[PDB]
Amino acid sequence: EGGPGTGKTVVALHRVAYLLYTYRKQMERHGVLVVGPTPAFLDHIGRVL
Amino acid sequence: FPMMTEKGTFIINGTERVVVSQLVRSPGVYFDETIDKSTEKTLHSVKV
Repeated sequence: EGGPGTGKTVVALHRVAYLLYTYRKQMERHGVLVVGPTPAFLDHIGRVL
Repeated sequence: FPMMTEKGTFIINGTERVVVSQLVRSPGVYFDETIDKSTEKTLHSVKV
């Protein structure tokens, strides 16, 4: 939870990428669920993974 | 009690017979992972 103008979205996407890469071997079968008004997070996941 | 001869065999009712060794799973504890038929997930199991 960052305030406005802090760009917490970029940090969140980087954190998601790092976590999904580190634990990829134990998450390629359980899958990942993205919840939100827009799929932008899913867009980044597809872009990098 | 039937007795074994010097050749490693037995005699029963006049016929010569042999008892062959058997390969069996040992009484250990065994862990394994399998693929679920429905969801295709990985399922881990253990049996004693």
